[PDB]
Amino acid sequence: DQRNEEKAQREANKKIEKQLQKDKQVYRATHRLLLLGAGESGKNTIVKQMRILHSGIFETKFQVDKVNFHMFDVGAQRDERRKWIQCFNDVTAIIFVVASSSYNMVIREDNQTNRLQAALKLFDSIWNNKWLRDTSVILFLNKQDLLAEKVLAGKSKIEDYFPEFARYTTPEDATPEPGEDPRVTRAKYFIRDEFLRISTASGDGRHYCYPHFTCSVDTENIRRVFNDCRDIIQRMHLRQYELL
Amino acid sequence: ATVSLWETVQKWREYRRQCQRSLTEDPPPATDLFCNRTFDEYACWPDGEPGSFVNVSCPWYLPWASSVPQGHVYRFCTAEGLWLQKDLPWRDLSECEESKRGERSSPEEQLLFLYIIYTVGYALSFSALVIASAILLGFRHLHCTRNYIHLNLFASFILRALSVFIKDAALKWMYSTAAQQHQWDGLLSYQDSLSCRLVFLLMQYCVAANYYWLLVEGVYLYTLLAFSVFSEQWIFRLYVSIGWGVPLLFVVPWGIVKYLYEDEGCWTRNSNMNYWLIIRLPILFAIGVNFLIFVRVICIVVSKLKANLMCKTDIKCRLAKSTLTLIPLLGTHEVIFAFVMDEHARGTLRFIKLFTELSFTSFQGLMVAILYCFVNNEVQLEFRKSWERWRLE
Amino acid sequence: ELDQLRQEAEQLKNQIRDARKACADATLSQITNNIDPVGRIQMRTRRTLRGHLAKIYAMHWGTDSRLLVSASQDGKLIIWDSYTTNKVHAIPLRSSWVMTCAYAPSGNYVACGGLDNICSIYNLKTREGNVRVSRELAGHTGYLSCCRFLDDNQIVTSSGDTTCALWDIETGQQTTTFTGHTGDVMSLSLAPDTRLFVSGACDASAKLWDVREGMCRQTFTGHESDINAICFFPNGNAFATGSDDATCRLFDLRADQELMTYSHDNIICGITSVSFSKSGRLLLAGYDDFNCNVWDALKADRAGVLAGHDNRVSCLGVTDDGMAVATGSWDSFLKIWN
Amino acid sequence: TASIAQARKLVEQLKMEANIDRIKVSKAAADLMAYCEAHAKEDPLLTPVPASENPFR
Ligand SMILES: N#Cc1ccc(COc2cccc(C3CCN(Cc4nc5ccc(C(=O)O)cc5n4C[C@@H]4CCO4)CC3)n2)c(F)c1
Repeated sequence: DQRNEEKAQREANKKIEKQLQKDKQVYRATHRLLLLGAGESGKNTIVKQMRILHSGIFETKFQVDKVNFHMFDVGAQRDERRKWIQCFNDVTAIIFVVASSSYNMVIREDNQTNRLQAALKLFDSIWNNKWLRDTSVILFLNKQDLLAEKVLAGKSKIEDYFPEFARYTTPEDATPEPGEDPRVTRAKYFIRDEFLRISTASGDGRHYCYPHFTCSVDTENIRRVFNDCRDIIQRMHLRQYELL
Repeated sequence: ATVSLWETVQKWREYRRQCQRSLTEDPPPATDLFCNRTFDEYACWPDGEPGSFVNVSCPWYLPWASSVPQGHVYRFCTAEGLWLQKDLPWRDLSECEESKRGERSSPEEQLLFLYIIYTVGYALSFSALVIASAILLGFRHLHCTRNYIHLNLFASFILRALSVFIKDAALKWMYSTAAQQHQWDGLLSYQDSLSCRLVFLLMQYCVAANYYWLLVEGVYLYTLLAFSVFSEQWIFRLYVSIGWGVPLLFVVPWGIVKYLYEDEGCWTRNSNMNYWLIIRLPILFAIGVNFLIFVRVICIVVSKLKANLMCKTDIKCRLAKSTLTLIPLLGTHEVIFAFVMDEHARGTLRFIKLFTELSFTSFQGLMVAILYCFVNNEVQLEFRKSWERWRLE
Repeated sequence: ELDQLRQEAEQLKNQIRDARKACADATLSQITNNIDPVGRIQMRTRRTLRGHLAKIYAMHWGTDSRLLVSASQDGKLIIWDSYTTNKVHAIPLRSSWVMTCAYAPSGNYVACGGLDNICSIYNLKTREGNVRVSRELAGHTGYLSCCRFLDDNQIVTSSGDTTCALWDIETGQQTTTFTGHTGDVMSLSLAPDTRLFVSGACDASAKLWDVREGMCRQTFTGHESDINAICFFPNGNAFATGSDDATCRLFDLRADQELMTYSHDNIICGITSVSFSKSGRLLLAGYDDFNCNVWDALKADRAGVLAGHDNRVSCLGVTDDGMAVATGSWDSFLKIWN
Repeated sequence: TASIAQARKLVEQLKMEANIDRIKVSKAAADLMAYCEAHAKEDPLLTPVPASENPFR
């Protein structure tokens, strides 16, 4: 009886601890990703492509070359992302989506707030958060094809919404894709460098930023996430051996 | 430089063999009242006439036999049928002496200095590595798969140093570098004894295990940086097997082929056949694979460094530091030492060539312990953590 | 007119301010100057309960004071036997973002909750006694932060929608909703008589709620940031808070004002969980610096530190009989102190 | 508009907070200690319980 009790518990225990081992061979081989972006940023369109190819919380699961990915989207009404952003200190990367064409547009007339400046304000708070000082951010400048339409003299929006743009010249290391006008390149790399200014100053060797000129319809967005997650893990191991 | 007391003793061995055969099968002299022939550890005196000098050619095992091919050594047997007792009977060996050593430090006085240096190096490596193993096993937070591999590498280094200690202490050659004729019989009966062979075999195995654990370090780091996912238990056991029991696949066959076709000696490279291949080939294979892994890892590091926006010369300051601290973990000096080694040398030359590389590679355990435990910023912060808990009290 | 009603509320705040100030004659510290100090208390980690993969936020001692439940970010519930250290049940969860757990006072039920906004009611004593969920309470529209059973059929849940609630589990629909908080509610504590309960929210204020009436009976302020934890004194006439400003404060229901302050200059991290002792002499608080401090409730002194955790301490509980104290942390280990 | 009702409910809630029975803080402190002295002996963690009684030894 009481002898059998410990024999009942240790057998009950041995069932508990074996299964916890099998669940430890899945949590370690899984890369968890958090999506932080505005509602009108194409983030939902990006989620749709990543899921079909393979109410406070939303999940999805896609495998890229036998590598497990688990992506979480958090629809939040409160301006304070805090008190639920702490739960993502152990994610492998944060995929930050920004609508690049959304310059000169305001957020439902709410404070006539520019949607691009709102994205920069959101990015700065997440990039300078104490709980996410080791998590890297995969930045997606999404609405590129819509950005090209306005830049080529649409309504003469010369980005005069962003004044320093008149003092901008495209850097020589910028890689222009064929079929792209030189005026588009002046706009794209201005918007990207607006974000890279935030990431460069705050933290080094703890967490990086990987900008991309994606599009909502692009199928390479899955591949950009995979390549960036590979580089994030590699940079972590090289730091473990103090090789970086 | 090419010959020392080693080959003098090995020549005296075969000389003793020839004279033992001669004594056993030389025909007895027809005349009686002879003078018994004998071998007195120095010369090989045949049966001689009574009251007459005995003319014996100077033996051919002495290193200085080149200068005296006409020399002889003398014993006078008496008319009563016995040699001339001085007070070994009277022998005048002045005609075959050795010339003066003109301020030359022979290979023995150099091998002694090399022995001192690499014994000191293994002592420091042993001490630093036992301390580092104590540190890595004490703090429970420092328990990773990479730290288990580091512990196994530390154990391989410690075992190699201990095996070298046991080898050197078992045959106290540190003092016998000036051994006279009467000491060469023990020096030769120890060499062909089983204890010497087993000690040498154990040292060989520890050497191979250390090389294969450096290889396992390289392979594990490569699998991490190759973004490869495998069942870690089923891979940690595989790496343990590769590091410890794969040298058994080419050390016990070498031992068997050196036990079945070797009559004399402490299992040094053979005179005619090529049996050292069973040992040296897989060592070279491991060193080559690990050098390829080193190349791949430094390529990954340079790709990462070039990815960042990094200054021209800060890049090299960090590139040099990453490479320098990566040499002890993989052992990439053992491609230079493997190229500057003569694989066909024997005897004193081979001993000197091994001892210089030992003199330099002794401190590798110390460097590994310092770099991957003592200056490890994780270990330092664990020290700070455990010494702030007494500041609570 | 908003200007008229806001000006009335501004004046009506002043009257309540003077109302509390009127009752203040002698500070708790001045009266507790004569009582004997507790002295240095040393506790040791007797048992250490391992098995969780990811970090832990919650734990709740049983009524028998021997069992307990642990919720972790790896999507697992795990029940413990703090005496023999053996596990009992390992219940996988649906959402892998769980922020709270609870244990029924009868010992029959455990409940979790988190970013899924759903309160899950698990029956322990069943034919299988397993993943079969008894009730999935939904309707909060915000991350649920804390749940504590009034009974086998009533459970109070606090969510990030700035509103607490009382849930009739059989019906499954919230019988009473407690509104008035402007920020996310983080923790709640049941009174011993279970007729009242208190909640601290992100608006740096605590509120006393009548479970039957449904009105905010009292409202306590004073903390300079979010209140992360809250618990009642054993008598039911007081309660203590834990905030992000690295301060713990003791309030009084009957006096309607703050009584004691539990702060130290060398503390900079915010409190994550608090609890009281059997006699209420000891107030234990779990901080972010990986160490749970022990406070003398009457004298505000610090008499002990439970410094044994590798990562952030997230949860904290003292047994009903007062025998043991459990601590959970982000290192995924539970440590029983005594 | 509609914020009149919200500000109205704030005033009502604030009024019930003003009119309640509030005792002196002195009696509040005095009757808080009395609970501790009454249960000081029963407290297991306050007074070190003998190892013979501990179930966690
Ligand atoms: N007969 C005899 C004899 C003759 C002279 C003396 C004393 O004077 C001299 C002179 C020169 C060198 C030496 C020492 C130098 C070396 N050690 C021992 C020793 N370490 C070895 C490590 C690797 C290998 C290898 O091939 O990989 C092989 C190794 N060996 C030689 C054999 C193998 C086991 O021992 C033996 C002696 N000592 C005497 F002690 C014995």
